[PDB]
Amino acid sequence: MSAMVQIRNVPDELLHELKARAAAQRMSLSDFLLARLAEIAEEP
Amino acid sequence: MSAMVQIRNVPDELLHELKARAAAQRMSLSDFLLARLAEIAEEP
Repeated sequence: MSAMVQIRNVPDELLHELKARAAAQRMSLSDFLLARLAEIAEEP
Repeated sequence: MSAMVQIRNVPDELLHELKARAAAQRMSLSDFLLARLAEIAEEP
């Protein structure tokens, strides 16, 4: 099973930087963030 | 100025791992993920 996760108080500048990084990898913001969080969780 | 981010279909296994990491650092999941998003955005 799975759930939608909401991150509050993301500053405008930060959100635009993340959207640019997602687009550079030719991904949705959600897909990009999911993949990075999965990489973070996989390392000690 | 601030914005909501939505991450869809975070698998339970991964969400449990993130919640544990946030709690270990005495942070809300949202504040922990805001810190990680800022690290992602910062790197070359």
